[PDB]
Amino acid sequence: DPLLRTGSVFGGLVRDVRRRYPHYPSDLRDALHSQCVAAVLFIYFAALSPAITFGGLLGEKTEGLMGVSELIVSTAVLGVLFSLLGAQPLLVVGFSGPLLVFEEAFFKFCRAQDLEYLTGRVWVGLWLVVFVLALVAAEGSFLVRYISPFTQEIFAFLISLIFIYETFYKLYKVFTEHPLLPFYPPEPSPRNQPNTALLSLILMLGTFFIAFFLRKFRNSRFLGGKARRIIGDFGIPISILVMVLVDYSITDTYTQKLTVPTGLSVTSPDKRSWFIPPLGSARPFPPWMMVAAAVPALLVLILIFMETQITALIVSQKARRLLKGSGFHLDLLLIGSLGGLCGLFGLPWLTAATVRSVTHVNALTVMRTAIAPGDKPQIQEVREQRVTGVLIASLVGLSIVMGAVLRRIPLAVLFGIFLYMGVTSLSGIQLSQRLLLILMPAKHHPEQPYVTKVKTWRMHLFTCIQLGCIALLWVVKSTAASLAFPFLLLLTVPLRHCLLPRLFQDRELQALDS
Amino acid sequence: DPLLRTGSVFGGLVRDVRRRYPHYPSDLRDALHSQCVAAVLFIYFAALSPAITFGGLLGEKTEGLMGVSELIVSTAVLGVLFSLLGAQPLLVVGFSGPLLVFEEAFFKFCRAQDLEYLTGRVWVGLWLVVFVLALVAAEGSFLVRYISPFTQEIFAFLISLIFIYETFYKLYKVFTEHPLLPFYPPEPSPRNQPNTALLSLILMLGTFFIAFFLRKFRNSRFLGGKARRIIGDFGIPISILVMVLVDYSITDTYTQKLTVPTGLSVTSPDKRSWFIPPLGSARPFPPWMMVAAAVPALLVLILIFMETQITALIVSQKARRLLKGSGFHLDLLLIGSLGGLCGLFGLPWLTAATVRSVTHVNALTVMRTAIAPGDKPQIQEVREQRVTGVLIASLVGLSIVMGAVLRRIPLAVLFGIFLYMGVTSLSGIQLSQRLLLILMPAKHHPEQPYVTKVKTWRMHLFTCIQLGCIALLWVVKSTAASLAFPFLLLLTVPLRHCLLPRLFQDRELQALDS
Repeated sequence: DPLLRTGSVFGGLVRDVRRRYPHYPSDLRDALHSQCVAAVLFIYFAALSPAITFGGLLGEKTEGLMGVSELIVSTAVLGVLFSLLGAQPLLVVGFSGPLLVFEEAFFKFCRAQDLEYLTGRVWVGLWLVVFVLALVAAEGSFLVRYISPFTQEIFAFLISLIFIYETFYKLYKVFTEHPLLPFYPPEPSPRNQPNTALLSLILMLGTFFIAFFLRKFRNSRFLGGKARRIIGDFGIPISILVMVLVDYSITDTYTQKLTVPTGLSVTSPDKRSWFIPPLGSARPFPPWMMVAAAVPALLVLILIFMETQITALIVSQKARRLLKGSGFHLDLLLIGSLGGLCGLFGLPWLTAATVRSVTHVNALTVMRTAIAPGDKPQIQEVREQRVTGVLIASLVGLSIVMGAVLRRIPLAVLFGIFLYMGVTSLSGIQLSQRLLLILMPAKHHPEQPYVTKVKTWRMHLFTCIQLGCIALLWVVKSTAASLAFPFLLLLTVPLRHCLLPRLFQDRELQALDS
Repeated sequence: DPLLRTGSVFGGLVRDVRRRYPHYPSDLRDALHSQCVAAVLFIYFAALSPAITFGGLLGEKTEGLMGVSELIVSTAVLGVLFSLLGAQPLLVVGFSGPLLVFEEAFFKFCRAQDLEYLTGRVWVGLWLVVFVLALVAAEGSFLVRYISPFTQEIFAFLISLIFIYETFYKLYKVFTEHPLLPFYPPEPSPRNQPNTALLSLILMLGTFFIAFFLRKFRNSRFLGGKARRIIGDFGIPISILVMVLVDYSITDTYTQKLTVPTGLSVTSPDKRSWFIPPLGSARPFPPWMMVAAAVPALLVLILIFMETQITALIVSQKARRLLKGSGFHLDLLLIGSLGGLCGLFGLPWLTAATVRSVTHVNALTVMRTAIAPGDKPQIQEVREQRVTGVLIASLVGLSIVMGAVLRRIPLAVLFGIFLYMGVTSLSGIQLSQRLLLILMPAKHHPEQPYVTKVKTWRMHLFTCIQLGCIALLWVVKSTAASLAFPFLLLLTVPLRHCLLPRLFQDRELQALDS
């Protein structure tokens, strides 16, 4: 019962510490295996590229005040600290879309009022630190017990759908940069090149299909058990290596490659330094802004709390076989304090990444070798350790000095990898199966508890409601009112507790929503 | 059984006629279904393109004496006649590689000795007619009873392997014609074009994968039974239509398309006419060649007999549920007489086509709708009729006036179709399963009669022997001694009946070989 209220100050935190910290030698010792290396290699590429993409976007939005080097430094430091001191070291911290929305809105507001951007960020971070400390000291992390699987499925489905859409849009942009023309006259990024878009499509699809086939090969009957396990563990590194070698063989055509800034330097050395004075560098900071920086701190707190807590709820479900424990108090305090303190040095804030954390958990899941003939395998265990997170964060930080190796890797391979992650993440969602049940004939539905106890037309209404919520949230995100997306999602918690009982019966809701 | 020796002249022929001809109204009536249209559409493209390819090759080899129009006329006429009067109307007649080898060798010999090519062909055809009549009159089509599944499996495996290899070589030649260059300076088929090779690869792979996925969709669990069964039948027409539309959408890039000669005319109107005088046109034909034309007639007879009889043996196996009967005497007489008479008009000879006939049988197989959960579907029936063969032959003959529609179809779609046919044809061979059993561990082998009654190391020696025979036949075929290919295959019939019993026992041979 980690969500019970004790009535003492900092009670949940000491309970989490006493529950988790004794397992520390076990956490260090469980990492001696071959699956950990494959997980590290997969998640390193899964985590590095969004840093580069969002760093480029942030540098475009904030006129070079924050770029790629700042985001890389923040990701590395926060990831290392969270993995070392966290109660759930299987979570991956990183940047996200709502954070970018908040940063661009705050930059516009600061430029409108003739204020320094980084000083406002400093005071916002300090207010956020105060708010997180006050919330944790009041054991306020028990409200998570009101977050039903309704909102969890909605959140996971929306996030994975957006991930897949963005990957496809990135692929499409190549075809507009490099169109297929009749004549290519002979001649600062290259533009209007021949054989560039089609090769990119081929590389992306090849990587995706090789990874998917190698994943299917694990449950087959060919070869020995050990060879099957080893090949199944290393499917994605093998796909990446094969497609990179294939692309390297063709040396006549232009393809875009990974570019990482060289050296540990601030993006604009003339405009700013690594430390931001809290009282002002060029002008004195007005006290009224220092007082009034609380509202953006409240928005950031709501965003971070929602994302981190929903990710921790999804990751630690009972069907996923998590044993060492879960922390709903220590993780929030760690993330809030580190994010608030990051404002002093002009680094962006971070939160727990959902798809990356789910993929990290999946890459360490060990299934039963004694697969029943013609039956889906069941989860045997999950490897719990702290080495993988520290290694991934260290590699992300160290990528600055390894630009030479990273320069040989095309982006279409990573597009295929991201497609694989997005497609795989949607298979652990019950809404996915309840959506597949729409196509099957009414006599073909399986024996799940939501099938026997509910009529079909009363099971499809729940799915329609969830899909309507997902569509409305996507529409809200796409328009100019995206800054209110974290709030609207939290509005689906009253709906399941005040309105759904008025339509459904308690017995139906017990089986459908569980 | 139809393979017994009655002891009377023409006994087998009258037995075949009396067994098969009473079913004629049922043969005409069984064609009223939707599956027949899909089979016609698939096999029409499967049969038309080899006519064009071999017509081009023959026109190259024979210096324009025989080309594409002659091959099309021969295919149409012989197919219509065989389908109308045959005892096994599920066989498809057409040109093949050994026939091309024979024509090239005979042209070289006629050129060396200063003889007319077409008059020699005329006398060869007459001798072939005489030989076939003499062979059928002595009920000599009973030796087929000595052809064990050893030879049948070897033949089928070799033919399908060669088919797949030729498709891949065609794609490679497409790439070599249009290399990937850095600069494409603007300047008789087009050469050195941009975006042509990669688009061809994409079209081929897309067609193959769409067809394969739609074939898998048949045994699925979604939608109604009627929709599933309609979509499963029309998978290949749907693939072709989708990829043709996709290729038509892109109007910037060059792709090669189907080219069919216009009009019913001889390839070289100056050199020859439609009728070849048997006594000589420009010079008198020496009588010594008229006598000595028997040896090439013997070679052609051996080739046609071997190919047709092995194809009929493979098609009419007991596992395929053939009910209306089989023809081993009428088919040989029909093919031999028509081929021999074709020499008078300067048209090439024909034989039964193995992959095309197997594909034609597969396209008309109906499985049980009551598929057991997690079980292989069972063959319910095969639709026997004569309408499909007549329609396919008529369409092949009529493709001369339909060049406008045919000119909008790229060749990469057909490459994907041929890959699908070749891959599908190798799944009905027991050697394929016995070759897959090498990879599996010895404890996962199935309960087939060749697994329980034979030791594991004793059933791999049989597979190694068969594979060695296949490799030796391929090597012999590729070299300059290819004219001896039909003989060497017939040398595998003594091997099973004279040397194999000296190593294996009666029980092992009975279990391994049917």
